[PDB]
Amino acid sequence: TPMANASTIERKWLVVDAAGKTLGRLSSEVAAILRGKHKPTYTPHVDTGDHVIIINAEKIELTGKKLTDKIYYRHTQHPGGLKSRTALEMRTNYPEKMLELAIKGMLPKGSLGRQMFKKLNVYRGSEHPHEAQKPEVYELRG
Amino acid sequence: PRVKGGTVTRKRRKKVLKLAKGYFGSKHTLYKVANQQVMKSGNYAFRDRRQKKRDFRKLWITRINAAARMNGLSYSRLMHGLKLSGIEVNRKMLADLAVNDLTAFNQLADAAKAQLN
Amino acid sequence: NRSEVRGGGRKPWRQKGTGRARQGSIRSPQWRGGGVVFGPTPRSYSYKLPKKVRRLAIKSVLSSKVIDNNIIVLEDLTLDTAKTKEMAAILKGLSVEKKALIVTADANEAVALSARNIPGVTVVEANGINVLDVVNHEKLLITKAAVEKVEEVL
Amino acid sequence: YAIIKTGGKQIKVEEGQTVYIEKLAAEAGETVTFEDVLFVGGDNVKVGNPTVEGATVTAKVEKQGRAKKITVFRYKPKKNVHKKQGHRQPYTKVTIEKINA
Amino acid sequence: AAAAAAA
Amino acid sequence: QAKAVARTVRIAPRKARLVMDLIRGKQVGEAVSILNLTPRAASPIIEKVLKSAIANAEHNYEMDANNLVISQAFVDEGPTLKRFRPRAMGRASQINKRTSHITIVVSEK
Amino acid sequence: AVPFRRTSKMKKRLRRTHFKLNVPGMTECPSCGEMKLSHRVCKACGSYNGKDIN
RNA sequence: CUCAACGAGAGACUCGGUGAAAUUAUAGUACCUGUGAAGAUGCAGGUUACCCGCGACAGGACGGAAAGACCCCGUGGAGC
RNA sequence: UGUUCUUCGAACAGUGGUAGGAGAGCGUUCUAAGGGCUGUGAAGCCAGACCGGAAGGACUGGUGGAGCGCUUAGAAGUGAG
RNA sequence: GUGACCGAUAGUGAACCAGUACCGUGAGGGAAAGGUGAAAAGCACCCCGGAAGGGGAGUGAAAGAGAUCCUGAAACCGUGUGCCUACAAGUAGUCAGAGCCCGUUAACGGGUGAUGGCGUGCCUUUUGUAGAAUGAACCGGCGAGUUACGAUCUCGUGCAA
Repeated sequence: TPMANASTIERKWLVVDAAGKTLGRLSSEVAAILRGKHKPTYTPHVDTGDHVIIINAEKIELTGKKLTDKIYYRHTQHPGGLKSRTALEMRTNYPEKMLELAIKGMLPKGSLGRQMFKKLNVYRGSEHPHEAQKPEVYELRG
Repeated sequence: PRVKGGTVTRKRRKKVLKLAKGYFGSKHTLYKVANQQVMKSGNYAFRDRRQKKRDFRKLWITRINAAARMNGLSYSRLMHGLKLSGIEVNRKMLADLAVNDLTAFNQLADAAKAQLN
Repeated sequence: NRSEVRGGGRKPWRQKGTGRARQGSIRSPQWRGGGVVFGPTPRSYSYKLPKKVRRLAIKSVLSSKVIDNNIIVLEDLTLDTAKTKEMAAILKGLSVEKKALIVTADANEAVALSARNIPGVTVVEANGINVLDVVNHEKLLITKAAVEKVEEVL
Repeated sequence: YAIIKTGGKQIKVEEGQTVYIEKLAAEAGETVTFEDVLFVGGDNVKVGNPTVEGATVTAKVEKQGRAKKITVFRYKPKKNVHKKQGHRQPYTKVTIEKINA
Repeated sequence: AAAAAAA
Repeated sequence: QAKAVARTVRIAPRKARLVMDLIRGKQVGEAVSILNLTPRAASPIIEKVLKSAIANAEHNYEMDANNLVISQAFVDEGPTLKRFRPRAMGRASQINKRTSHITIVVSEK
Repeated sequence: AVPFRRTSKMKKRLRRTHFKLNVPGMTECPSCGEMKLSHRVCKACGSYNGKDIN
């Protein structure tokens, strides 16, 4: 009886700037955008969410002493395979997969989660190659 | 006298196997796993007939929250406004169909705006 | 029964060591050799009601046949020959088409040898009356001597 | 369109649309009316102080019938507890016309 | 004892 | 359409399907020559059934055998002969002498 | 060395995917045919490029 | 053995013919950390993983094979 | 289902459940009563999207080629994971 | 001569060359195995094939009735077809659910289902089992509260100190 969209979803493109916000508070909003929680036509099994582009990923910041205390782990399937780096080294070299690990942590787990991860595009600032899609600038709610 | 009882057993087995049609592998073929799958499906059917009544409600709450946040209010403020701006008992999936029939939802949202201040 | 089947008393295999069931007898009830612990047994189904119930039963079934107007009274049952054609003509003349009783006090041989080839007609003596023949045939042909016998007998 | 509650549940109906509601008797074949109409629509009239006067919605009853049969089987997964029960939910099918404001 | 001497 | 059935000849069905899955759907002129060269010794039996089907098409219906094609090539199982092989320590293992029904149906293309 | 569970029908059919055998390298015999497998003497005519050598 | 390296034959490998057995609740049958009848392929959270085979190893499936032989109980038995 | 009123019936209350106790029923074989289907096709088998609160029951189409069902009772070699 | 006795896993072990085959030195133990059609009228004749076995043609009411031969279920093995499957970690179901393919005992239709939510088989024994505690490879048949004589209680019927 209620509406449930399928193959009629219109997906927009959004640009999110990460110059002054946390890792962090923006990542939950980006995950909610990718899920489609901002649209009234949300249906939980058809991925009504839309594309988002994040620029200035190197300008991200995070409060406290997390630059030296937050540790990322990438354990292999080999014994003694625990490899670790700090948040400063992960931000300094390539913070793109920092942001994608944040979004992947806040996205749901499943086939739709891997599908909604594909709409995310994180780039080192401040230009993106998606000008042909004509993305609009999105301002964060807070 | 002697009772053989040959046909009613096979009638029961075929009723169970026809109830278990479409199942994977031997569960639509062998009786002794089909009966277990049918009983488990009965429990699952009762449980999910209970659960559909509330996950539909949470989907409608999500859609009303999205439509209200388009208009500057959260869900809780919108529902508090609907209980304050008269005793209107307008149910939530009719409120979700009201955004399929926009802008009727915006008028009720403005009615919520009017007496929250 | 399990003891009466033609079978040996040995066990087919030993108790432990083999990965099979125990199976102490060659023909246990779960075997193919049979099979029944209880079964049917030869017994008598006879029992006796008290005598007042018997007299009340026969008198009540006679009264229930009287109030249904199925009783026909024929004095002395005069039959000249032993032919069953005459008895069939007698039954036709009294409009009897279904089953019937013939109650005879003195047990005449001409009545007895006749009407036993007709499948629905049973000739019975006056003291040989019973519940089943009265409830079964739903019409009785009774002589005046048989009534004047069963009134003082029962 | 109008907002109708007669279940007791709220339904959204059009003109000439056949809907299924709970088994109210209605002496089938006879016109039934709804009197607790909210949010009359069309001109987008707000609802407040509910069951407003002038909100009358009539309908035509065609069938008193049975739903598809549900076999409600529940068993506890131990303890030899079995419970089998069929269900046959009655309904009323109406055709709604002449929405009044 | 728990001697593994199964035959 | 012509049909030839082998009906209880001594060959296991799983070994016959290994030839019948590839002989199915081909033209009959490109089907005997497949059977001659495989070798897979159920294939002379499949050849006998195939020539029987082609001869049934030629003699009983006159279907111009150069235009024929194999339509149905299913293999069924016949009755199994039960044999027992003695093993170590008195085990008496069972041996199944499998039997198959070879059926070949030919028709037009 | 003992199977814990029986193999289902679908797993058995998936294992029997590669059990099939291929069509041999059979070609037209230039003398008579038909047909003749490559790099072998024809069994029908007994010829090979192109003398009757049997 | 330090300390193992070649060579010969049979099996193992490939092809043709024939062709079993123990076992088996169904099975689309990953890993880590916990939880749980206190030691998880199936539970929770996370991390990984295209589909189907062939040749090998044996860590797990508290693997299979024998209603534990040890210990205890039976108002069981047998031998001395 | 239980209580009250009893003006077709209505109102109110209750209805998770092991061991166990109580009650009401569905099926199988045979027999007694009548009545009735059958080669213009019985039992059985196979399929269906039908009906009943359940055990269960009907109706169609195919196979089959000779018995079966209904009723009110009564007995049991009375229902299988 | 009769069964509110059995009907081929039943009834004698044995409805059939049965105390037979087979096993054991011996005493002894001890099976499995019925059904063409009313009438063999048991497929003359042709073709493939060495034969077996088929396809026609005949007999027959039926040949899918053709020698373990009435009917012929399920496990099991296959051949086609409609819909889904090569980024997916699943007691295999259930609820929601688009797409595609069909039309029913026309009924809020049937089949398949991308995707989401929930969800650790059945039984036994236990304080507690998804249990890494037990049992079952699967399917079909058989397989356990009966009967005789007494006693007690409830209900019913008959006659009532």
